[PDB]
Amino acid sequence: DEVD
Amino acid sequence: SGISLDNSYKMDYPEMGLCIIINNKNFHKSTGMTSRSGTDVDAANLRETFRNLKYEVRNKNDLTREEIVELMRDVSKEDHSKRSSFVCVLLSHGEEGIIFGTNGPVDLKKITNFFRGDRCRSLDGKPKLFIIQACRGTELDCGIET
Amino acid sequence: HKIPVEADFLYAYSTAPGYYSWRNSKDGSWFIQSLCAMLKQYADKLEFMHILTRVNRKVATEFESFSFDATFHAKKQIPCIVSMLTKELYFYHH
Ligand SMILES: [Cl-]
Ligand SMILES: [Cl-]
Repeated sequence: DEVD
Repeated sequence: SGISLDNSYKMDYPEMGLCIIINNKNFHKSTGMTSRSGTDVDAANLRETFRNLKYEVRNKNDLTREEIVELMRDVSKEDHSKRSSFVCVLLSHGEEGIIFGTNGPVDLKKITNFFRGDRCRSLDGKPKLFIIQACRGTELDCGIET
Repeated sequence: HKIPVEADFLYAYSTAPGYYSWRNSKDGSWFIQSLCAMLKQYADKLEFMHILTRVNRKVATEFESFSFDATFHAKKQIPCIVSMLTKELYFYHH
């Protein structure tokens, strides 16, 4: 899970 | 004929329209933006999904801010008379009101302004869809138990 | 005789104003993978706003972040439909  | 109703967009033009997918995965090192692992899965999924809806899909990878603006300008100057709609998918970093080219930001308003009713006449009265996978800031939703 | 120049746009945002948006490096982004699934299942059946509402519920219920960093762990996401459309939108016809 990563953020944009 | 009989009674007619006008509550739904006419979607039986000869073409559904364009689906422009802008897939920004790798960013210029000087920007300090990380690579967006998993975005190719998104782009492939969208290509297949809109292909089966009969959109004319165009995939573009790793565009600078300049290339994004020129691409939208060029597409908005095509003749969409025979097309039912227009779709643009943006996959990139972003913040509120902004999406990133590989070398810097683009105002979302600059992108969508090309398709304004007065600037793209052949899309007048036709649905113009912008699908945006990008951050809109740095807030996090903690959620609440149900 | 005139329509607004801002009429007939729809912005399907992956996340609410001000928020991060989540992307899984293996599976793709929460929003795009839910959007494609609901288009696949419902584009021959539902009006587009109702499809996007199914996307909202799928993202809201089925996803939660996992992180070793307590700042980024156990977080949720709601997408954000912004409609200036003036008619219903069905991808099918006849
Ligand atoms: Cl990828
Ligand atoms: Cl319009």
